[PDB]
Amino acid sequence: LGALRRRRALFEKRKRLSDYALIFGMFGIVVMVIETELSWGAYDKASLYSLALKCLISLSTIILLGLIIVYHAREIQLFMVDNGADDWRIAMTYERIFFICLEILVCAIHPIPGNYTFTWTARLAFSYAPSTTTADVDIILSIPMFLRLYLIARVMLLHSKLFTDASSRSIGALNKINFNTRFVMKTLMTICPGTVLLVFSISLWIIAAWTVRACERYHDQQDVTSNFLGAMWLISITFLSIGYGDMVPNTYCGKGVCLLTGIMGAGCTALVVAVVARKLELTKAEKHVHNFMMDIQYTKEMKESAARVLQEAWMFYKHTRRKESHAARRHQRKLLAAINAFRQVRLKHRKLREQVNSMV
Amino acid sequence: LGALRRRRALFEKRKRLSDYALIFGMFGIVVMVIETELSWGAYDKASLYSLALKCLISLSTIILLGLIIVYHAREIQLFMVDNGADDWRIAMTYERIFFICLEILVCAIHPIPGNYTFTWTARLAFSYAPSTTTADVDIILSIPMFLRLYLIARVMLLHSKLFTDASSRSIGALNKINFNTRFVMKTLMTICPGTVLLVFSISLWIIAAWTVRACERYHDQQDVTSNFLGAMWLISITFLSIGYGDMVPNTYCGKGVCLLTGIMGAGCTALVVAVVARKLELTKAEKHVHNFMMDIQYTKEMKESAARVLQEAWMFYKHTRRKESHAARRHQRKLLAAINAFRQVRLKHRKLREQVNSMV
Amino acid sequence: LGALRRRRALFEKRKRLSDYALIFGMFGIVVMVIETELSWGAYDKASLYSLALKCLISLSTIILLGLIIVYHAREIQLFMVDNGADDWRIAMTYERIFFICLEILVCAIHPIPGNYTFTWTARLAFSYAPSTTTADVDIILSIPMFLRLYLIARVMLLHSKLFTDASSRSIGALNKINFNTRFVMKTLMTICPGTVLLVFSISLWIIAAWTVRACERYHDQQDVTSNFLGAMWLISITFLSIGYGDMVPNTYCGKGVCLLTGIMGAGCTALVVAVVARKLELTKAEKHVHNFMMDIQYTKEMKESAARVLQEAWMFYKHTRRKESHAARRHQRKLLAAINAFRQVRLKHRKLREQVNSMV
Amino acid sequence: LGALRRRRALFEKRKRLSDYALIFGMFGIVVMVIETELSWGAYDKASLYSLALKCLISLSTIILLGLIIVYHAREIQLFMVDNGADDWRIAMTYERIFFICLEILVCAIHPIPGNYTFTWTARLAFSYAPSTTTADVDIILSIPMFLRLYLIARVMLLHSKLFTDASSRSIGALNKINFNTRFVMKTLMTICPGTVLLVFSISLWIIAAWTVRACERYHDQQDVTSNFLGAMWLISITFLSIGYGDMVPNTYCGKGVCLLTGIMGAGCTALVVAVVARKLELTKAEKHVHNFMMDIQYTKEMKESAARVLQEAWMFYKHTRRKESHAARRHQRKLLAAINAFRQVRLKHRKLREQVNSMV
Amino acid sequence: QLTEEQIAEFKEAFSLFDKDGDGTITTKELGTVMRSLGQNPTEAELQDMINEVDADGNGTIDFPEFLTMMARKMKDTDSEEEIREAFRVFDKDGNGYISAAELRHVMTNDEEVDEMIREADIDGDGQVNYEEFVQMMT
Amino acid sequence: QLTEEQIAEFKEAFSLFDKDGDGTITTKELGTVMRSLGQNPTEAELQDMINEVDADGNGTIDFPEFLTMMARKMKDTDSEEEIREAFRVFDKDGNGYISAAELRHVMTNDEEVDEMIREADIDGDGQVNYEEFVQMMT
Amino acid sequence: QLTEEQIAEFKEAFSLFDKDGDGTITTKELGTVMRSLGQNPTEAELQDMINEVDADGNGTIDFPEFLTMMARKMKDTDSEEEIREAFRVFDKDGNGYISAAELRHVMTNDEEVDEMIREADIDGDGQVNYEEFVQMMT
Amino acid sequence: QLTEEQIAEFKEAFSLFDKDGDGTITTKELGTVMRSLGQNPTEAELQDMINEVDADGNGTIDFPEFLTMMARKMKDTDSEEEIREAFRVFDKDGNGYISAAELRHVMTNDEEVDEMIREADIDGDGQVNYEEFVQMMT
Ligand SMILES: COc1ccc(S(=O)(=O)Nc2cccc(C(=O)Nc3cccc4nonc34)c2)cc1
Ligand SMILES: [Ca+2]
Ligand SMILES: [Ca+2]
Ligand SMILES: [Ca+2]
Ligand SMILES: [Ca+2]
Ligand SMILES: [Ca+2]
Ligand SMILES: [Ca+2]
Ligand SMILES: [Ca+2]
Ligand SMILES: [Ca+2]
Ligand SMILES: [Ca+2]
Ligand SMILES: [Ca+2]
Ligand SMILES: [Ca+2]
Ligand SMILES: [Ca+2]
Ligand SMILES: [Ca+2]
Ligand SMILES: [Ca+2]
Ligand SMILES: [Ca+2]
Ligand SMILES: [Ca+2]
Ligand SMILES: [K+]
Ligand SMILES: [K+]
Ligand SMILES: [K+]
Ligand SMILES: [K+]
Repeated sequence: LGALRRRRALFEKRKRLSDYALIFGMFGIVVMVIETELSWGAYDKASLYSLALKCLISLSTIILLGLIIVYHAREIQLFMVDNGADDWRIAMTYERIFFICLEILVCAIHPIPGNYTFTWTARLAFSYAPSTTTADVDIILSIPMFLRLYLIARVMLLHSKLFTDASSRSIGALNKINFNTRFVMKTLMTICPGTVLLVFSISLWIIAAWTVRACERYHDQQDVTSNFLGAMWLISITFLSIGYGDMVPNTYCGKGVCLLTGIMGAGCTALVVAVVARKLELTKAEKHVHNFMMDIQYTKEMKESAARVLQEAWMFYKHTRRKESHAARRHQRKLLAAINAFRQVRLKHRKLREQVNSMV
Repeated sequence: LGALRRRRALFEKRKRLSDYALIFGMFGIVVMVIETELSWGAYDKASLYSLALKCLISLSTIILLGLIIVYHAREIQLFMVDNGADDWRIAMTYERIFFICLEILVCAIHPIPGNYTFTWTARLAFSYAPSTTTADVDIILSIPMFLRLYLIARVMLLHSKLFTDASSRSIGALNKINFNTRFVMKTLMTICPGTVLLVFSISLWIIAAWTVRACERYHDQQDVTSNFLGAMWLISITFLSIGYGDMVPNTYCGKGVCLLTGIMGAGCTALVVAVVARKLELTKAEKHVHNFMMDIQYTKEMKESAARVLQEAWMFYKHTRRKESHAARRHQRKLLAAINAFRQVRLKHRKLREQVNSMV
Repeated sequence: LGALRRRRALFEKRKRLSDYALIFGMFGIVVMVIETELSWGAYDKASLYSLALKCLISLSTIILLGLIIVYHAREIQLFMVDNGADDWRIAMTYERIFFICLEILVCAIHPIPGNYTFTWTARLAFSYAPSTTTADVDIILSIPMFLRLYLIARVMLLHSKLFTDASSRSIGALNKINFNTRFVMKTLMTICPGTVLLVFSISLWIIAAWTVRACERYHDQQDVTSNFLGAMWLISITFLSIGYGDMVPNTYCGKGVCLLTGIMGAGCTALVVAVVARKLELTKAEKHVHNFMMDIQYTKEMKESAARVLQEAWMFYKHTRRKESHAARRHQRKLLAAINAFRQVRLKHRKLREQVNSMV
Repeated sequence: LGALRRRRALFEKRKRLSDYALIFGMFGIVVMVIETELSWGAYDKASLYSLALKCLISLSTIILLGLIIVYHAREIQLFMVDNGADDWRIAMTYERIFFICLEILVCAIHPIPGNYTFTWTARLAFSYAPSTTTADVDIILSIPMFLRLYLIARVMLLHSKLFTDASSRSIGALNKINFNTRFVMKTLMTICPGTVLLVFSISLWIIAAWTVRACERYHDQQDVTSNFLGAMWLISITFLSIGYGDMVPNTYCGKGVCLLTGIMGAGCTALVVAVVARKLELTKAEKHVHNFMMDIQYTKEMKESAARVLQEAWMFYKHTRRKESHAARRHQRKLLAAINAFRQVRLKHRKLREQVNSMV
Repeated sequence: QLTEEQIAEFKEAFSLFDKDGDGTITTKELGTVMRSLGQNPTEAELQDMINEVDADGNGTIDFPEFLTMMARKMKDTDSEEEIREAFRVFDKDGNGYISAAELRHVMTNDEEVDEMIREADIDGDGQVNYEEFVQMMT
Repeated sequence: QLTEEQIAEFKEAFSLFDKDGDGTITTKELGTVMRSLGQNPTEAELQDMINEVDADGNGTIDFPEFLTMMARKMKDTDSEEEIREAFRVFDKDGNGYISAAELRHVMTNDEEVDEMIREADIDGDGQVNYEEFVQMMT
Repeated sequence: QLTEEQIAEFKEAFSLFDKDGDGTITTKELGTVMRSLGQNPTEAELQDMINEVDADGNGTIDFPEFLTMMARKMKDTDSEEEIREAFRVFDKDGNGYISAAELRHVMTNDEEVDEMIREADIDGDGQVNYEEFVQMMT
Repeated sequence: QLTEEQIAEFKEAFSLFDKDGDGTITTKELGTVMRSLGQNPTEAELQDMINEVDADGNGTIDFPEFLTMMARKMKDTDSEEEIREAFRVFDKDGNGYISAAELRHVMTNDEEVDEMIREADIDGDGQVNYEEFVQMMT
């Protein structure tokens, strides 16, 4: 009982630190977007507004790094409490240190205050004419800022009900299930697949479109693929694997984003196919009700088709006995057609009965 | 028994009002198409013919709004009779009022009589040259008129046999099933998937093609993508995700229709895959007959292959005893080949027997 | 016994007439291809060679029509013998007459001898420049000659073993199965799907490529899409839904063939997906062997991981008792890693045991 | 026992020869790539460096042919030992000789030392302007050198654990399983499908890109599709079936490589779909945990919904008894909403119970 | 009364369960129909369901009782069934009588519950039953 | 008579059911084949379907009887089986005899049915049997 | 001690197994829950796993014992269970006692194993038991 | 003789069937392994397949007998099993002895078969047995 209290008090701190890290990461990304958009036309990179906004980004990044460090300290304490260790060096393996350094590196890339520039040259598309420019260096540090979206997955995993619930944890432990983020992803894809597939793709559509526009606004004097509704058209027709061609990227960054978009679209067609195939299958009760309704329908059709068979047979007999030939032949043709129809409905009814018997 | 009579008398009125609303909505759409096509070349937007046709559209829209209101009044009365209420204010929730207003807004968008114009500017494709025009305002009200096709789904649901039949209603309610339009869609996709997929896509092909042509005939002095068989080519190669490029939309409306076409094509490839996968599977009786036929075939093959094995073995023995070598090695090779073939057919027969035993 | 002899003697005649009709149809198509290819450059449409070749096509078409008529007479006699009729008018329904007329019309379209021309105007692609020509009328009659390939399906169905075999027919009728061409297609797709999908698509590749080249050689002064290896490139990138764009059809015929190619490619991706999904599944005999091998592997891994756990635990204990700290901490870390690895392999073994138990 | 030791010694010799053949084949391919890259700009085809590198390729090819011959001799000896033959002519069938000759021909194609050239003409894309160059003949022999990658499959099959293990071979023999390379491919695709699909495609990406660049550097004065990152862009957008169009091959070799890339991309979409569909499914141990958690959730929801039903019913009763109307109607609406919500949650709980009973 | 078409449709629905045509729906016929629908009903539950609409208590459902059941089942939501299910899930102990303890427990998901008990206990037996619950709900 | 190839194929089809080679298809062998085909025939139904072509009534199918069964089963549709099934579904009561009540009932899905009964009752027993049904059909 | 929220959640988890609410988890209730989870535990294995945390040996799990079981089960990996499983797979003969032969055999997948045995036999009974194994592990 | 690695691998394969480690594979252990592989062997077939390699006839497979079985099973195709299966399918009557009638019948799928019989009957008993079949095959 001396371990459960500490473990819960550390679960709460870990969750709160994840929440705050997500808040500060998203604030940094949003201010980066605002500053990148404004510094193009509203003011220049030497203005005091740019200095203030980049100072805000840096001050958010410092606090984010602090929160990441404190989160990892809490997780080290959790490892201590779990595996009954006493020295923190025991918890520090090679993989853990590598992942701590990876998170710190990912979360420490941001536009540093100050004006720096580099010469950017690209080959224009459909004309192959070189175009050079003096682009700022803050654009190769703004794009990596979108890597802070792993905090979203961390927060989703940590806030999930069955991750922290005592009863859910016990039931998972009896069945030896690991509650990693893949289990959460699978449960989401089996509960609400359409909602996940519609949020995860329309939230990445805007990100890819903004990345393409930001990368290509330096080599675009026509406002064709450096316009937001143009970049968002390019990315959509790349994701859907249409690829018209009138808007093809000029730069390596735009081409890379379009390649990544194409890869993810080819990986999302598989998800769409799986979801659609699982959404057409009839539920067991629905299939039983449908089979019962079709059984009633086939019995009614069989009754009326047998009635028609006898009606046509008698009409043919009456016309034959009435010393008539042409109408007798017409009604013999109708009798043959009625017999064929009766055979068809009988076969359909038998197939339905076989399916029902196999199901039950 | 005092409620069943009223409920049936209201079911009939509800169905009749749905039928009339569909009739008037389709009449409005058809007259809109006729007037849009004629006012381009036959006459001008100031002519009396245009005034007469737009008056016809407006008079159809007024009656459609009246029928929608009366249908919702009948549905309110049905709610009263079902849940045993007495005051109609009880039936009026927030969602119901929102949906009533949504239907009224959707069904009240039509070309108002009179000449109104707005300046439309677009960036031409593959040349990026701006093109401005004085386009009429009736084209941004004609395109939304295709939203009246939800009345088609409403009529299909209301006219369905199992929605109104007392027998089907009893059987479904015994199994606790909701008879919404998704159940109808699933039953259609499991009974006649090809017919539904061929009607729902070739009827939307014409609609998308007409929308593209109508939107882009204002910025097309070459009759390339403003020709009906050209718009119908563009839409088809977008839906199939080919996307050649020679016909890429100029305007935002054409680009939006092409994006919607691409999305629906990427969603219909999943339906095609599911339907094809469900149409290749052999039914139980067909699989049993096929397995029986293959069992007979494999038994015949095994008989003839054992015969060949013994024939080759004896021929090799006879040539060996006949003081011959070259024919002896030829027939030893043939005997080894015959033994391998016999092993292959025996393994195939064993696999077939295992499959039959697992199935039965 | 007086009906079985007649029925078999008519089955044989029906099969022979189908064979001869296929022979003459393919001969007509081949001579059409030869004449179309030669009359472009080798000679002109007024030459005697063209007259001779078109006379050969016409004389093959006359015999094909005769064979179709005789085949339908034999099928009428088969209907007589089956349904015990006596007057041939009884067998002549509306559908049968419609299909007889449809086959005769399909098989009577061929290049008539004589020179006739019509003015063909097309809009060139990527330049929208009109191009007019005086094209022969024999090209709108040569392309429909590829509709004679239904005789291929008829011959495949009539020559199939289970269609005419007495035992196969008895077993099929005992299970109430119709031996139509869809059953044959399904059995082919379940026996040899790759072979069918590779023959039916590479034989239509040549047909579509030749049709595109034949239709577009009249409006192509650059030998770009009127070259056989260029048309065969266009058709291949359309079928695979790549659609580069450098070769986009000029004429309505080329565009229609490319649309049909795109549709069939979007319908064949579904077949490819189904075949691949059915070809990755492990059979029961393979799955049992794989599970046994993995069981042996997991037992060996579990043995060695328990050995490592005890080895590391003892090394840590020995270093602790040896008044050492740094190596004791290193070996405690190694012991924790070994315990985690042992847990992982134990969980994998338990999952394998659960899967084996569920399968058996 | 006199055959087992010989069979194992020949297994070991066969495996070692396969390893050495793979080593020498890969060395030849690597030196071919180095020489092809260097001879473009670093030196010319008449230099002594080119002579030395091509002599190295030839000396690797001679040793590779020797190793292939010795490997086939070892297989002949294995056939002798297996089928108890005495004369090696017994083992030399037609298929075996054909495959020996095929491997020797495939492994004997390499750049012969010496300067030989041929005139290469191609039609440029999007301009259709002919371009002629005096290209070396060593480029039509370098590209076929990538066919030596079948040694990779041979080494993977021969080194596989279950191919040579005695216990695995015995277990496979009891179940009559053939240990061909298709079984190995299926086991790999069922154990680690993502890793195989990510190695086999990102290792062919560089091969196709290098082939395109090598073939088209002779007809590219703009360094657009003859640049490695440009060829690797073209191949990637062809594999994903986007096909922009700005980079479309000029020569027949580039077009053929792009056609093969498109075919393999259309065949790999099926593998992606199958893998993704098999990776979304929840295993039994996860399905049971998920169902238990959702059952607990639904019971809690039912409790709170019944609480709301009674609370709203009592509030409505109290407001009715308190001579109030507006609040009475509002709370009656709330009670009806609560009853509907309770019905919905009860229905979904019943559906969960039905699903649990069906799977258990 | 009901029109001819309604009577014909409801007689067809009745004959769905009435296989032998004797005019009454024996519990065995309802059981076999629900088995054909994929359900697995116990005899106790079947009997409980068949006396839900059995007005005369004879143990079988004739045409008028079936008409009442249809007039209560044709609507999208049946208030009586939902009220009964709510009362059932209120009764944790399953004895058919909800005391103040269960109500106080389920309200927490003092004066108000006391007023509810006071105004719901029509017979003054110190507890709440099904008839009191349906009286308070309506 | 039948040629050598036809009789050979039909003998092979006969031996496909005749495992023991005694020349007669016992009902047990037909049931075993039917079970191997995935169907589950009852003994009563199997016996009823084995006397359909059994002309001599010996209880087994010899070669000529099997030839007759094939000669009526090779055709795509046989009028005899469809007529029998129609007569079976006409007889709701299952007694083998259709009276005027069932005829009038199934005709609604007066003078015409009276004429049908009058001209269909060949023996004048007041009711319609299977022989009268097949006489009227042909 | 534990806070109100923790004890409430653990009481809910305890009642998830404790249907009758008597305060003790009998082996039958745990078996029923395990069967509802898809597994099939034998009575012997179930009893063996129920005395693992049963400190007083009364045969049932009270609340404090369940709290101890949770306190050792909440962690991602518990050393006790892994050590026990390793000891179980060490004992090939299944007698509960590992002698030097099995140790030497499993170490091959001389002086070192002798030192291990010498320093692991705390009681000097000539063989290694579970208590000695857990003493050496910690 | 076999090297250390080969004998170790074959001993492991032998112990894969030999659970109890007594050195002999009883038919029960082989049946259990076969059932674990998904197949269902009858006792008669299992005994028949266990005496194929049992040289001494003791009823169990020792290590040398298992080595012989592996030495004839490691190869991709063994002529002995294929010859035995061919002889089995030759003998339609199942009596173990093929007479001239079955040979003449299967050869149609006069002098040649007479020569085959004359040169295949080594003992001159007038009929062909398994030993004569394997003598003629080799
Ligand atoms: C559409 O399915 C996909 C499968 C896997 C992947 S992936 O990201 O793992 N690999 C990947 C990424 C980008 C380009 C390529 C690429 O062009 N490959 C190839 C080129 C030429 C011949 C090939 N034969 O096989 N692959 C080939 C591959 C993505 C989508
Ligand atoms: Ca009854
Ligand atoms: Ca009653
Ligand atoms: Ca109570
Ligand atoms: Ca009371
Ligand atoms: Ca018999
Ligand atoms: Ca007989
Ligand atoms: Ca009757
Ligand atoms: Ca009679
Ligand atoms: Ca208890
Ligand atoms: Ca206790
Ligand atoms: Ca031991
Ligand atoms: Ca001890
Ligand atoms: Ca043993
Ligand atoms: Ca022995
Ligand atoms: Ca014999
Ligand atoms: Ca003999
Ligand atoms: K595409
Ligand atoms: K494209
Ligand atoms: K495309
Ligand atoms: K394109």
